[PDB]
Amino acid sequence: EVNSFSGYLKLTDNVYIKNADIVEEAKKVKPTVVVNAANVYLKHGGGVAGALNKATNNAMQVESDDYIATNGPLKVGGSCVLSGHNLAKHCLHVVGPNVNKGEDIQLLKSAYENFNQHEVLLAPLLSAGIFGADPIHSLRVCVDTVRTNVYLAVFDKNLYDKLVSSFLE
Ligand SMILES: CC(C)[C@H](Nc1ncnc2[nH]c(Br)cc12)c1ccc2c(c1)S(=O)(=O)CCC2
Repeated sequence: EVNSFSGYLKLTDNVYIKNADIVEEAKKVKPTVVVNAANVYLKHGGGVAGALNKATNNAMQVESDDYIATNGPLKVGGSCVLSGHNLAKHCLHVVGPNVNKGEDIQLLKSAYENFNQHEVLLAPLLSAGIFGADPIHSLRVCVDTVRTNVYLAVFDKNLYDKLVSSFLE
């Protein structure tokens, strides 16, 4: 069955969250769209992007290199739609700002706005981890910005608990 999400906590009518690895979720759920936390040259060298590319046995990286050759790099806050390979029908590669590299946190609203072109998505928490944004702020921007149905997979129980406690204040 498509979009078989299980064990999520509903935060708002359109935002759900789970303590889970996005790779394992994409295999279990078979979503229409999985979001990748990409960079502008689609080089999936580590973290969430590296994990999703490894799960496709590098097919995502080869396809990404061909897209960049023809179209050039993405902009920070932008996105592109490529194949989902074995993980989803489509992968939406979204570039959140990397605050640790000097990029503007205000671009996180533009990043989440890309999700609104898809009815349902499995996604990570944009610009969190080594991109350096405050993860509680990223969840607030997601809730305020995304209007379609988004299922967030956050692979850390400590962070999951802090995010749910923050939302429910
Ligand atoms: C905050 C962590 C827990 C989260 N990690 C994850 N969240 C969900 N599925 C996951 N599978 C694996 Br394998 C790790 C992973 C997270 C979310 C967003 C970003 C990162 C990491 S990053 O450091 O890769 C840079 C890009 C943005």
